[PDB]
Amino acid sequence: MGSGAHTADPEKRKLIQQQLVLLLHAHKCQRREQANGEVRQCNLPHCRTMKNVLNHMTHCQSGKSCQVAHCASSRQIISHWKNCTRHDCPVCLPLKNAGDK
Amino acid sequence: GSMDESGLPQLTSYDCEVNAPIQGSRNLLQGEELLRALDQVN
Ligand SMILES: [Zn+2]
Ligand SMILES: [Zn+2]
Ligand SMILES: [Zn+2]
Repeated sequence: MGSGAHTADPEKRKLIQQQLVLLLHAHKCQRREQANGEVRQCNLPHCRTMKNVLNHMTHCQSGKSCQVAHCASSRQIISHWKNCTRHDCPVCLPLKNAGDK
Repeated sequence: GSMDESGLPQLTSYDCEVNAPIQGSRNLLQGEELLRALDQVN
């Protein structure tokens, strides 16, 4: 077992959203160039970086025990999102408040 | 010592699980499935 303190800081939830948004971005960002043919590298260090981290994960069958932080970490981010169903998603809520129609 | 460098604010497997866990049992999307899955808006 870890420390056994059960930490939890909401102030970070903001950083989790950006990473979820940039990943969401980078996801479509790479699909936006294909529509406009050969396009330049959009001015966004986040996207470009994710595009790089994304290429990694695609070959990071290890996950969690890999050699990249943004790899394993990013794997849990997107993983949670989709796998998230019937819960109190604190990240998916603010990003896409959808549950109580 | 493994002192990997990185500029992009990285997070620990815990910082993610705590803020947003998968609820046990690894998720379906990982590598190529992540792109095929991530593209499942609604
Ligand atoms: Zn971009
Ligand atoms: Zn990796
Ligand atoms: Zn969620």
